[PDB]
Amino acid sequence: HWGYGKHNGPEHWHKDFPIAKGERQSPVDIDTHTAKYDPSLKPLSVSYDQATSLRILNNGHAFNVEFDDSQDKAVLKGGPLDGTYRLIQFHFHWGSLDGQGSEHTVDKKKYAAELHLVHWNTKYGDFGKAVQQPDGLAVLGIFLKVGSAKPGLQKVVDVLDSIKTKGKSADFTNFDPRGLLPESLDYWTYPGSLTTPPLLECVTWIVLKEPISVSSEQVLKFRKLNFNGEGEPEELMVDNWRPAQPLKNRQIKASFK
Ligand SMILES: Cc1ncc([N+](=O)[O-])n1CCNS(N)(=O)=O
Ligand SMILES: [Zn+2]
Repeated sequence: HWGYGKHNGPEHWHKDFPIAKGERQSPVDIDTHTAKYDPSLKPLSVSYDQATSLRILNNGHAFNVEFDDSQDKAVLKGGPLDGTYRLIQFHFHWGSLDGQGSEHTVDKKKYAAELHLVHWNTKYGDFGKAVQQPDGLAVLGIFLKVGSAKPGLQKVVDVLDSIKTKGKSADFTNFDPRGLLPESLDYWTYPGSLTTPPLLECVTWIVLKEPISVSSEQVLKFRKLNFNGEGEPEELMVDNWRPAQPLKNRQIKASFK
């Protein structure tokens, strides 16, 4: 099946998922000088005060912290979005080294990791239906650089021991995603796709300009996870990022000057 190895990685995905070579694939390189300030972009509205996390899962390629999305409890609105998008889960993409790991790049610069908070458009009823729509998802991406520790990320780091391998999950209630946000909500936005198969072109990407800092110990813990299932040869979960794709006929807009 697909993965991030030499034999099933990003360069192989198009065989099972031809949309991999589509017109609006993600991630992309964000050329800061070419992105255009768009005064008509409304401020982003992140309302996570009532967020209800439920569980954390190692799915074989990343770990997802899942939320109750059966009601508007944690939503993203405003910015380039029309309507309300509900948070369903968040996960990360990281590298084997601090010099790589992010999916989006800024003027070709790669960050140590990238957090994706996935939200779906409530006008579509459920996530499964939303991904079949061009404006079905809104994914908030936040770059991670190594430096000082991120206090709000520690609870996630500490539970990873319990979901070391593919298929393992653990209760993960009362986690506050507001603790993973940088100070500024300035962002770049463009129409794109999921960065993992099925690579559906249903995402409005909102990538924050300001990265958050995590400690070397925190990211090191990410790199101890396994792509493999328990009782299988150990393959460390590292470099689970897709490289930048052709921008093609798209313009990246900036919410700031
Ligand atoms: C939203 C979604 N559908 C399928 C998967 N998956 O297979 O992991 N994801 C999560 C990773 N996709 S992403 N990077 O574009 O947010
Ligand atoms: Zn992702």
